[PDB]
Amino acid sequence: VTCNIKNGRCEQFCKNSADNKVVCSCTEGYRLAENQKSCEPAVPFPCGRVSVSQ
Amino acid sequence: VVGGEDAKPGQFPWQVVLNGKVDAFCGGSIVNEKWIVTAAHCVVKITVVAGEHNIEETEHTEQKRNVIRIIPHHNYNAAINKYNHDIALLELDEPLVLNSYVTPICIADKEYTNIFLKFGSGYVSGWGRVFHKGASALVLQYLRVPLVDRATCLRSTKFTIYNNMFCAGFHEGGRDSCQGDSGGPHVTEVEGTSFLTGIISWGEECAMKGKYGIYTKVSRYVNWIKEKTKLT
Ligand code: NA
Repeated sequence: VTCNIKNGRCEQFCKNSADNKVVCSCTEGYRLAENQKSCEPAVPFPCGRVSVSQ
Repeated sequence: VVGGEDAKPGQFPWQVVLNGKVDAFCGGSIVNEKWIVTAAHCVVKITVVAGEHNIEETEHTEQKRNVIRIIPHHNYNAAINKYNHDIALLELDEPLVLNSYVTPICIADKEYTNIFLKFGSGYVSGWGRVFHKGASALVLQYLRVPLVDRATCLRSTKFTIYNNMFCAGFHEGGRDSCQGDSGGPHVTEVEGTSFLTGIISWGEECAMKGKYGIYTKVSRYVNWIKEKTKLT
């Protein structure tokens, strides 16, 4: 489990941490989810997201 | 964009169009409610339109704003080379109202912006010409372009390509950015979230076999973008 393997399973950003663990993170307007890997919107219109029905 | 497809409304909600003496002379991307990032060679009185889809139809998602400040990158010098350090920021007169049609593009740090460019596939969009020396698009066009290796990119043109630029496109031609798309976004989708990886800059002949589109590497400028456009 390292950031160089599948991004540490982080959806957006990964940082290597202590004891062979990783810390995931997200860009502005998102919150790191309870699963510790995913990025969830934390504002009404977060960056880079398509929200109109396609 | 040559060889692209019509976007659906709200498919590229960070895209803006720059209008001047000619409409759709360049593109740009929304950094936040008050700031647009574009190419420095694009930027006279400029009107920015966010929420645009069909440039010949007055729809209901468009937000038009005036530009109050132009910040070309401090290393940009058009007297030396119109296309080196080809990036600029535009401050809008009044903030955009963010919604499903008017949404910023994400901008990662330098390291991740470079990682995302290394994925090798980005989307470009714009209202530029739909053929080399052809008409501009009415409906926003988009196209997925693959990253081209550096040596191939250098062998394709007589002009010097520095390490702050990259090439993208197809060996067979037929699909490329074109005039009027300059300044718009090259974005990489990361698990459903798009990140800005390049600025559409220039080329010699749109979609010509053996030629490629040239783009500004955004990773080199993210710190400058974040500092200049910070709202808090
Ligand atoms: Na329109």
